[PDB]
Amino acid sequence: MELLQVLKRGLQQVSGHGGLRGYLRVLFRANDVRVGTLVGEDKYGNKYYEDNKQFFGRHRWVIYTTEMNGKNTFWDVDGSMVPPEWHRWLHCMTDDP
Amino acid sequence: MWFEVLPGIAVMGVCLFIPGMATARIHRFSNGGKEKRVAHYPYQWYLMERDRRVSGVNRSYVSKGLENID
Amino acid sequence: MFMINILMLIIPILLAVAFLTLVERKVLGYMQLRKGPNVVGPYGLLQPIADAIKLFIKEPLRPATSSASMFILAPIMALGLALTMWIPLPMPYPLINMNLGVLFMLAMSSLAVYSILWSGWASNSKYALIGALRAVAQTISYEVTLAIILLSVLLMSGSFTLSTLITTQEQMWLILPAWPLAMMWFISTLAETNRAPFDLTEGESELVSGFNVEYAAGPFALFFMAEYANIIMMNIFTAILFLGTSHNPHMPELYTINFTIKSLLLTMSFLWIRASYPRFRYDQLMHLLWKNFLPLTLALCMWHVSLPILTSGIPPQT
Amino acid sequence: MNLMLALLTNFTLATLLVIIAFWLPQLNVYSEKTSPYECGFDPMGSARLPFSMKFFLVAITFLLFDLEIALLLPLPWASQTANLNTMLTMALFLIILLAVSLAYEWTQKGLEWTE
Amino acid sequence: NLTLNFGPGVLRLVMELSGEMVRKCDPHIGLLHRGTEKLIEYKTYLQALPYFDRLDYVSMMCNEQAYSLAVEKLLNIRPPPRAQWIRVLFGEITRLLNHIMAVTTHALDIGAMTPFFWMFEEREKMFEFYERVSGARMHAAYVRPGGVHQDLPLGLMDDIYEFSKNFSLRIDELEEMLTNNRIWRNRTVDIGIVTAEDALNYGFSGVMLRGSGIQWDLRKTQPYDVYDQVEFDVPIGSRGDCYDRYLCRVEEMRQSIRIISQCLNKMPPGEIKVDDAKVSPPKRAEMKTSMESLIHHFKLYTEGYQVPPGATYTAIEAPKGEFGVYLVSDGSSRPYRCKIKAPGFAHLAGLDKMSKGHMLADVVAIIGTQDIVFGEVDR
Amino acid sequence: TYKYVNLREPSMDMKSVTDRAAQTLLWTELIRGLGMTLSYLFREPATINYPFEKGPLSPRFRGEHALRRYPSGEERCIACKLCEAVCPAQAITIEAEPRADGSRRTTRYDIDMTKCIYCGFCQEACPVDAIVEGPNFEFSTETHEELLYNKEKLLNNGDKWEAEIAANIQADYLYR
Amino acid sequence: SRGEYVVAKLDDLINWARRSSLWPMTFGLACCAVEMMHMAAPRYDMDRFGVVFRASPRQSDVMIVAGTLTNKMAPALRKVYDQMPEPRYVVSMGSCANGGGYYHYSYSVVRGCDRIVPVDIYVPGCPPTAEALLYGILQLQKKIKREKRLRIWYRR
Ligand code: SF4
Ligand code: SF4
Ligand code: SF4
Repeated sequence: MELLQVLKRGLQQVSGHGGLRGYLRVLFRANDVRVGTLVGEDKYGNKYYEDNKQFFGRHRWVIYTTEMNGKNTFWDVDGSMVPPEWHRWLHCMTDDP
Repeated sequence: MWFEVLPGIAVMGVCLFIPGMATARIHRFSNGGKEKRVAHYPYQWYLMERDRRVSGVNRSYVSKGLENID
Repeated sequence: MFMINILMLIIPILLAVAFLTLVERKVLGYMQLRKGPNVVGPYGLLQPIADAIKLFIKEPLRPATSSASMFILAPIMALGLALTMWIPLPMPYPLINMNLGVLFMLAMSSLAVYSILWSGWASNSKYALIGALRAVAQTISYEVTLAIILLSVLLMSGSFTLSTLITTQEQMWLILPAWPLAMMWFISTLAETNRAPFDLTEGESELVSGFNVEYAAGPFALFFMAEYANIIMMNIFTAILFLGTSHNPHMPELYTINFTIKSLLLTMSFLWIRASYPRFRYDQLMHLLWKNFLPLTLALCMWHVSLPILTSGIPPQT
Repeated sequence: MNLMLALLTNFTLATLLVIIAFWLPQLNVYSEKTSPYECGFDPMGSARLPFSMKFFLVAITFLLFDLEIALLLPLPWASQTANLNTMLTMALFLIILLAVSLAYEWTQKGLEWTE
Repeated sequence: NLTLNFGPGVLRLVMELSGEMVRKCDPHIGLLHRGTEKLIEYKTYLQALPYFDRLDYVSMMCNEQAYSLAVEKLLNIRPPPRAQWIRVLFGEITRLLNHIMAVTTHALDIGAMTPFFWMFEEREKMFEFYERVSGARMHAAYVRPGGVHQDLPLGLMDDIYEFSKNFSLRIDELEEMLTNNRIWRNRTVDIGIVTAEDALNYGFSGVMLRGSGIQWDLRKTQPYDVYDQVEFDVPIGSRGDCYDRYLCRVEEMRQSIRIISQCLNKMPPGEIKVDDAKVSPPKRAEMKTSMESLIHHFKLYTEGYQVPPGATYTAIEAPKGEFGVYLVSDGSSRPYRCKIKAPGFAHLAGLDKMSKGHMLADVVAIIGTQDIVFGEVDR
Repeated sequence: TYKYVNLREPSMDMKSVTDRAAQTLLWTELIRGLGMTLSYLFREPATINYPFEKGPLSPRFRGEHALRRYPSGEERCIACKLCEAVCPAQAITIEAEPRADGSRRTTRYDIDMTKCIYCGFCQEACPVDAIVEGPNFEFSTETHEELLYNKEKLLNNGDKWEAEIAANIQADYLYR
Repeated sequence: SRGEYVVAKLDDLINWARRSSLWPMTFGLACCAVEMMHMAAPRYDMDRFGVVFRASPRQSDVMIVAGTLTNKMAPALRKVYDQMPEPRYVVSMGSCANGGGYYHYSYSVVRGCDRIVPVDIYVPGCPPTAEALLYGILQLQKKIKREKRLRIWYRR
């Protein structure tokens, strides 16, 4: 029965991203298909999530925007795209977004 | 997680299944839907050649039954 | 139609080798509390393709003072023989149905030692010649046991035909009456294919270099391809020999599915072992063969020559 | 013929993968490259590897053990004879002599790697 | 015979081989010689502190402690008790960092590659304790003559307790892979035997002494800081070989959890650097309101405190063995001479003797069992 | 106090001897080491998803340098050169002169980021919290010349990381 | 066709392979090498980006100079660099290999490995965090992705 529950989380992740297209978009951009709570969004398009069921280190992540200052960042993401005010939250230097 | 290793195994498993399936299917295609004849000893080869002379056509996998004896 | 059959053997073999590298890198990682390739393609399914293209558009550096003819011969012989050992395998129907299939496998396997010797001879390094003479000495030593263990099993099967091992094991696997041989056979295949803990030349990196450490680019990829094809081939041999599958002439696909599953579980046991044990010293793996395995294999060869006679269980010649 | 086709294809393909390996890429060679790897240092002598006697003994021992195996290969066929008492005696005689041969190299320090 | 050249820290072994055996082993060092002992003569005492994080770069805070004890001895001052308990706490978290590196790299050299990865997720968590007290994962520069730089942040001892409560199981998994493994015992038992009298005469220290049965540990014979207010046992070997020393290092990692368990419960309150503003800088909030505290902050960070003239050899039980500094002073703000006694320098000098009558594959096992880092051998 | 790691004598009763013979011939301890690597296969891996996840840091982290300002926009640095005197790697160069308004400010302020040992002594010595090490650790470059910062480069870092730098100082200045 | 289109797509393919299968050859020289090991440890797992843990000079594509380069060691480093098959990139890790670092003024230290070999990425720090080195490697992959080897050949 618990095994049957596993295959239901793996299905509701496809819906958690808005369907099959969104599921594939985040699979080919971030290599990860988890779904977490949305903490906020920044002026450049970055979206930040969290999931406290995950172990320390994987409990916060950012899905980078596809455009930033005129650069097509659909594939070319980079850790320096995180703005400072969110840079403190992502690196777990504070608990307050 | 550990099940993210299966997709690599599934691809590798299929690649090892194809050679055995293709050989099985190609043998039946070329021998009228039957197994290929195994002739490891001369007596088996003498019967295969005789089958080739009995079918009329030069195919040792064409079998003539009681209909051919009158 | 036969020429189509060859291409349905060679091409799927290489694809299996290319994706055995991914499976090895991910099974190793998860036993090490990490993931492995998951970026290049979904779950790293494109990682094998990236490596192959990378190696074949690199500079194929051949040393100036190297014997060019032998430098090229070694990788050709290694890969050529690797694919030749797949033609008689009954999966369940061989491409070439040999009456002496088992004996043909031994002969081609013993020829592969030349690729190791030519590679170390043609490089003019003497850092790679010592590794070659060490690898050559390890491979010839551990094929004495393979020839005797294989002979002992054929005394319950009755012939050299590989398709007959499917009939010997039509009621029961041979691993039950021959697990002493299976244990020594399994470790012998590790020592033949230079796998850990018997990998003193491929990647020892203990004040010792490999025999093909002078190769680069495409020529290196050919040594690697042959090495991994033989790994898969040796575990297919172990499945047919000791874990035989049942053959239904009307559903040959059932044999292939079950036969493939056992071959994968045996190939994943080469990755499992590499992650668990340290590597032997050179003298210690020589003492393992000459002082432990060979004395027991000779005793068990005497035992398996007289057991059929003393129980009235001699198999049929044909 | 089916066997000669299989061998020709196996070695023909392996040769194509070598020509495309030595011709497709873009080469650039000079003196420092195309030298023996060593370990980042210069060679310490213009002499080849000294001959080692112990490596020669393993090779010769394997050859003589290999030849004794050649006589053991037809045992599967030999168990079908009517002279089983004769056949079984010579089978064990050969394997025992192969053991006596090993028992000699062992007790004369032929299987040792310490100088 | 076959004179080969092995190597490319980085070592250059020039070994003479007669077959598999090793005839003479000649270590050529200096591939990582940087002139540290001459650069310290141009620095003040505070400016020379980061140089000691880079000698044995697996045991950073133990090297710092030895230098502070020497300067504190020539300064004739005493760090406060809370500083001392912090230094024992982080002196033993550092012993765990070194033994994991020393045991799993030793195993990595001889083919065992999996334990390296298990215990480097334990080093990674300990690096977060370094980062949370000093801001740097490796080269903290946190222990200074007079005490420590800053106090522990609130909520750090909880995470050291949570970590140390699971670390005994991690060792047990490591011992499952190695201790009873026949392949691992054949590589270590009766390899690199050293007699007690040879160990003493060759200048060995640490496990190289205790693997041979000598009962000597500076934490118990010449205690420093508060090592006489904590209880631990000293592992002792019997064979004197690589296997016994390997066990000695796995048992020390167990005795450090014992010591850490006590440093957490017995941590006292108070200041974390000596209340003497001519040696340790004042608090920043009094540097900005007191006239004297601005004068001393100015002088301590430009000229530095003056050490009275004298010379001292001060040694501690570093994870790799006795680590000491012979520090000469002429009365000024800069040391006149700083000889660094690196334990690996004496051990690597005994490689040739320990390798007598062994194969070439045992020389790798011998170098690992001495736990050689060429930051300190070459300085 | 001491303890013996390896001072044991195996028992020589036929029960124990047979146990060791079974171990030698049946590879029991080897097959017990396979179990430990099988269990790790079924544990969740410890890998984070970089660059979409970042390893935890702390307010005290020593990263890239930055010159700060007062809330009014005036520069905090008053060319005292304490940071230049204590830098153990001699990676700071400073020149100064009276400004047009008569204030004490710098004309040259260089940090050679390939000499710097990223030690923190410059932010300890500074009496006005002008030079700090922000939390940035992702500033690698394709040329050596790009890692030789001058005053213009350092003030841009301060004007770029002040939202985060000010917060980190707030969370740690009571420990200093 | 236009010819340019085919060359543009072939450039993408070969660039993709080269940046997706980087095999480094670590010259672990000093403390910076411990952080390089922590980039292979479970938390970061550079093997997942296609970066194998270790290789030999003949099968390596990128050299990571991580540590102080002494005068006694410089000739050894150059000979290993010359024997790497091309394309070959160099990553300089840490202050010691960048410009000499703490030992810049020493009599026995080479002031930056760039005096001996051409460098592609300079990773700052003493030592750089295992995340900084990972950021440096990913920056090198983008640099390979921008290469235009075949376009420039077509316009020769
Ligand atoms: S961090 Fe240390 S080395 Fe770097 S500039 Fe500041 S004082 Fe100098
Ligand atoms: S210590 Fe501060 S105020 Fe003085 S020169 Fe340096 S940055 Fe400016
Ligand atoms: S840059 Fe720093 S950490 Fe790296 S080798 Fe030099 S001193 Fe050590």
